Amino acid sequence: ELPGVTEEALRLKEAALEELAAQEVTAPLVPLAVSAFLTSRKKAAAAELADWMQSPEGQASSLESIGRSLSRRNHGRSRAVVLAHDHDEAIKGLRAVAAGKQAPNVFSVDGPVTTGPVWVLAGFGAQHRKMGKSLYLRNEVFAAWIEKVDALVQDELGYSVLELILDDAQDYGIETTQVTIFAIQIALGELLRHHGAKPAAVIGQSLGEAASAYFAGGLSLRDATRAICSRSHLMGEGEAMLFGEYIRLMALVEYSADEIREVFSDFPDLEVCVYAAPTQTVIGGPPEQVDAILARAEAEGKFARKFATKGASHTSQMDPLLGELTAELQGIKPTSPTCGIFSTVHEGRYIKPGGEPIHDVEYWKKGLRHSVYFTHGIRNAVDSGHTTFLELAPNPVALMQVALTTADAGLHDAQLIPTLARKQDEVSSMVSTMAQLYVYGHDLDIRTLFSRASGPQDYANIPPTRFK
Ligand SMILES: OC[C@H]1O[C@@](CO)(O[C@H]2O[C@H](CO)[C@@H](O)[C@H](O)[C@H]2O)[C@@H](O)[C@@H]1O
Ligand SMILES: OC[C@H]1O[C@@](CO)(O[C@H]2O[C@H](CO)[C@@H](O)[C@H](O)[C@H]2O)[C@@H](O)[C@@H]1O
Ligand SMILES: OC[C@H]1O[C@@](CO)(O[C@H]2O[C@H](CO)[C@@H](O)[C@H](O)[C@H]2O)[C@@H](O)[C@@H]1O
Ligand SMILES: *S(O)(O)Oc1ccc(OCc2ccc(NC(C)=O)cc2)cc1
Repeated sequence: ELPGVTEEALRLKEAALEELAAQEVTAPLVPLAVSAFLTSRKKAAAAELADWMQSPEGQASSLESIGRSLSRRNHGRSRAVVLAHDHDEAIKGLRAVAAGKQAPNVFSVDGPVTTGPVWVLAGFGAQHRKMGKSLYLRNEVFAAWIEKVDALVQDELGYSVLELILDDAQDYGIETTQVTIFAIQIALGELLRHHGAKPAAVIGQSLGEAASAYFAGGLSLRDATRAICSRSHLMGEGEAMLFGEYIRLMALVEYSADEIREVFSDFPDLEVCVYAAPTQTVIGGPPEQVDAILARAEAEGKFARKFATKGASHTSQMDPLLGELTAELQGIKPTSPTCGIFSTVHEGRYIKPGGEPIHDVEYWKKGLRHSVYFTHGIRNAVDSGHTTFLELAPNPVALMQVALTTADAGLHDAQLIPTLARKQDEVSSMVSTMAQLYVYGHDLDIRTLFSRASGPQDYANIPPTRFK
C-alpha cells in the first residue's frame, strides 16, 4: 500500500475549493466540429449551422447541446473546429470557416495529417507558482493521475508534490520543479489518453526524459518516477552546496553548433548543455568564461541570457553525482518501447516501436551528464515526415524551440499544439489541445469532450439529433 493523500493536502484542497466556489463562473470553451468529404461542402455546412444558430431556436439552445449533437455526426476528411464561449463567438468562427478565413479560435484543414503526433516532454523554465492547481481541482481524471504520482514521490523522497501544487504560499526550486512538472506531464498525457489520444513518437528534453520514457512504454510509472526522483534531489542538493570557484553558470546564447565549435577555442572550460534550436545553444562553465561569451554575443548582436542556477547540468560538473545516481536506480526494468523515440540523449537518433530497451541505468547517467541533442531530434522527426508536435507542459516553452527547427528544415506549416500555459484557463487549454488533435485527424474521440446526455435538452435540434 502506497502512501495516501496527506492530511495537509486535504486541508489545502478544501480551502482551494471554497476559494473556487466563491469565484464568478466563467463560460466554458465549447468545441463545435463540422466536416465533409469536400471542403466546399464543409464550408456550406458551417454557413448553415451559423444561420441556424442565429435563429430564435438556435439562440435558445446551449452551446454544449450544439457541440454534443455535432460530435455525433460522421467525421469526414475535411474538418474544422470553432472554439466558442457564446453564440456570437460561435457564429463569427463559423462564418470564417465558411469564408475560408483564419481566426484565432478556428482550426480548419482540407484533410488529415499523414503521420501521427510527436509528444514533446521538456520542462525547464516552464514552471510557475500555481501550475496544475486549477486543472487538479476541476478535472477528476487529471486529479487521479496527479495523486498517483504524488503517492509514488512520497514513497521515494518523503514529501508531497500535491501539497506544493495546492499551497499558493509555496514555490518551486531545482528539485521540486522537476518532480512536480513530471507529475503534471504524466497527468496531462494520461488525460489525453483517456480521450482516445496516443503519441506516434516521443522526444524528451533533460527533466522531461523520464516522462518520455513512461509514455513510450520504456519504463513503468514506478521506474520513471525513480528516474526523475533520483536526478532531482541529487541536482538540488549538489547545487545548493556550490560557492566561489565551484559555481558553474548556464546560459542561452544565439550561436549554432558550428559557431560554438569556433567560439569555444577562446573559452577552454565551456561545455554544451543543450542544442536547443539551429541557432540557439545552452552552454555552461566557469562564471568568468560564461560572462565573456555573453559579452561576445551582445557585441555581435546575438541574444544571450543567463539562467538562475549555480550549477551546470549536462556538463562534467555532474560527474560527482553519477555514482549515487547509479546506486539509487539499481533494479529498474527497461522495456521494449511501444511507440517511437527520438532520443536526445543518444544524439537525436530514432528508436522504432518494438526495438531493444534503451532506458537502463547508464541511459539516465548519460542523460544527466552529457549534452541534449534537442534540435537534432526534432530535425530527424521532420525529416521522417512528422508535422504535429504536441507539448505536455505547464507552459509551452519548448514549442518555441521546435518552431525554429521546423522552419529551418523547410516545414513552414507544422502543427504546434500546446497544453497548459500561465494565465490561461487550464480546462479551456485542454479543450483546445484535443480539438486540434481532432481537426488534423489524429486519434481522439471527440464524443468524449461532452458528458453523456441525460435528456433531450442535451441535444440541439439539428442533424443527427433532430426531434421527430
Ligand atoms: O485559499 C484562500 C484563503 O485560504 C486561507 C485560509 O482561509 O489560506 C489557505 O490557502 C492558502 C493558499 O493556498 C494557503 O497558503 C494556506 O495554508 C491555507 O490555509 C487564507 O489565508 C487565504 O486567503
Ligand atoms: O587554468 C588556467 C586557464 O584557464 C583560464 C581560462 O580563461 O581560466 C579559468 O581557470 C582558473 C583556474 O586556474 C579559474 O580561476 C577561472 O575562473 C577560469 O575561468 C585561464 O586562467 C587559463 O587559460
Ligand atoms: O476519421 C477517423 C479518425 O478521426 C478521429 C479524430 O481525428 O476520430 C473521429 O472519428 C471517429 C469515427 O470514425 C469518432 O468515433 C470520433 O468521435 C471522432 O473524433 C480519430 O480518432 C479517428 O481515427
Ligand atoms: S535538466 O534537468 O532539465 O537541465 C536543463 C537546464 C536548462 C535547459 O535549457 C533548455 C532551454 C530551456 C528554456 C529556454 N527558454 C526560456 C526559459 O525562456 C531555452 C532553452 C535544459 C535542461
